[PDB]
Amino acid sequence: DIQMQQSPSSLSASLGDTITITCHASQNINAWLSWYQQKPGNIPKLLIYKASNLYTGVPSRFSGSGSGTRFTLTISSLQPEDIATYYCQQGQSSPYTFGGGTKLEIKRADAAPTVSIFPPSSEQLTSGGASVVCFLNNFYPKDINVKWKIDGSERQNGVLNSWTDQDSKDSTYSMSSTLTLTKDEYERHNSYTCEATHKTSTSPIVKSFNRNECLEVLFQ
Amino acid sequence: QVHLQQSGPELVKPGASVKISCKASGYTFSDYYINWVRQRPGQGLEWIGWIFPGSGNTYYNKEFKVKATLTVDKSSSTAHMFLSSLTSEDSAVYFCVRRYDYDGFAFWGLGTLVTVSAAKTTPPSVYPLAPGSAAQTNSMVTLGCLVKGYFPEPVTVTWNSGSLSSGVHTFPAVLQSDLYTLSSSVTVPSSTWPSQTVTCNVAHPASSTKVDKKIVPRDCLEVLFQ
Amino acid sequence: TFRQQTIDFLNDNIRRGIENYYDDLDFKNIMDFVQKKFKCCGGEDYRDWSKNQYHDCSAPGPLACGVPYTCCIRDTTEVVNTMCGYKTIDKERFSVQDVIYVRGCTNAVIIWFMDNLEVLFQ
Repeated sequence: DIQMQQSPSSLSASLGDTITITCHASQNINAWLSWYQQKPGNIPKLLIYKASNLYTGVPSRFSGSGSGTRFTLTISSLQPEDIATYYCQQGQSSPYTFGGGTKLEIKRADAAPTVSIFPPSSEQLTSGGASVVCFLNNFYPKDINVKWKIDGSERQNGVLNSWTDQDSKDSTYSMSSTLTLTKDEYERHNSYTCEATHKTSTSPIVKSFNRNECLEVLFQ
Repeated sequence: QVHLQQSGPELVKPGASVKISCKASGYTFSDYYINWVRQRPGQGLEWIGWIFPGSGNTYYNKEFKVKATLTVDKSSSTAHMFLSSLTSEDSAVYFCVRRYDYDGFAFWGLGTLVTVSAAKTTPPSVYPLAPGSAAQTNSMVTLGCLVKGYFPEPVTVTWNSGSLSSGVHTFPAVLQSDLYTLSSSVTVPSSTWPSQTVTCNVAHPASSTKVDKKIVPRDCLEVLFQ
Repeated sequence: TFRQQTIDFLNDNIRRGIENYYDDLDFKNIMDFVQKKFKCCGGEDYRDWSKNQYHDCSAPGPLACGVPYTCCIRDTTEVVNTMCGYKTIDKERFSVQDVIYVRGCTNAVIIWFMDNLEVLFQ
């Protein structure tokens, strides 16, 4: 019957700044409360126990306090590695309940993707398919758009997309696009093109290769 | 050395049952409680219930009382969670935790991933990703691996058996035609490549298949020869 | 078995009394006095109070999963708080050893009975 509510549904603020999360209880829980941190792609670690005390190994910039109904966890001199999702629970009366989960994003400077494009290997072509892979690493902000062109015509079918959240150190997002065809439909065409838009530079970022790109260098 | 090791990831057809096992070490097993917490893939943490080994007492969250049952075997120094009448929602990660000498949850298990699915165990296929003839002076070069056709999650991914830590991006897989596909990249200085080799290591626990893929520079003559 | 059968006897009798804690003035006052004296609570530990219908950790009321106030650190200049023991059983000893006595009463009673027998004879 004791439900927890976390205030910042999604909160992003810049480095070096001091941020604060609130955790409100439905009923008086005195001092029985805990805070945890979950770095992305990781298991949760304990952050604060019993409202005030800090668990061993936590850097001193984290602090927490509050009274019965409402609690606050505050981070001063924010660091990039603190990008994570943060949770609170109560323990006074069973059953124990958790909080809604609050996402923490860093606000950093405009970087630009370091794009790389990759042709299907002979190992994949042996299995009957061909996937052209496209990586967009270390870019900020999160908003970006990637599209595929086969011989100058945009293919909007068969694309598969993956987005990561802000890396712990460097504060930048990264993205991947795979395009999968049959080798029939791969070697029937030549120039494969991968294009990206991300606000920072008005001219979009595009990479490619022609299936005869090999012929260019050697002139075999 | 207070540690909790859980079961390997499990795959079960809908409506079946699972037994997750949690072995504890470093402390007197019977003296401390064991809590269980379930995280559905895209949501936060959710509280199953608690069990105290020395007495065998149990408390459940109302939602899971029907679907789960908690047990302990003191001789094994192990706790178990048995889930039954599984639903397509029940696919989730399950943690067993032992709390600190003070209130907080100090020691978390790594997690056991239970996938409720009809689809069968499909081992992956690992393909290298090395660039063709293109602009090479961009400071560092980037290489990668693709892991396609694996089921079910998860896949453990490493680079050079752990040597490459910085600049490594492991992207989370996505489900396609009831099959998963994943990709990873590493950015290393150009001078090192290809003097210092680059290898990706893929582990699939369900198929019990670990494959090491070496990335090779594209041999343009093999392209003409093939 | 000697000691062991004695522990079995004591644990069985005090669990029986706990299950009927609120029907027995004799046992109620006996248990209250023993706990306040030996700074103890229950048999193996205070968790035993979970087998009383009112203090079971799945009970409806507020006495659920708590421990009667005679298990709190009574040797303070403070007045009696009846609710001092509530909601302490689900939590592990060291959380609440500052708030209530956690050791069981069986062992403390028996060790006292042993070490103070020199005066009991003659």
